[PDB]
Amino acid sequence: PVRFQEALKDLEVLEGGAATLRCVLSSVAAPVKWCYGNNVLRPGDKYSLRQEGAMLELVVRNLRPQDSGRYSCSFGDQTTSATLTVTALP
Repeated sequence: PVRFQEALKDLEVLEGGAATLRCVLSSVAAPVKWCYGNNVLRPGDKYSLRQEGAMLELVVRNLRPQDSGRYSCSFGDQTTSATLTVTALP
């Protein structure tokens, strides 16, 4: 049964950049679901959902302070979660 072998990590990123949230599955499986709080994310201009084998990646583009908070990744019954902190640009 597929598990998150490597959990999501808490990150701190500057405003305006791109945040890359990464985790790893115990085998190559799909599809995974990404969430911000309890909201399931849709691939679009804001979020890019990427997969490279067992490596999973969420790109949060055009980072604003409102994009900060808890993100999660889920597959079947398994979940992993971390927080994104956004730091204001000088």
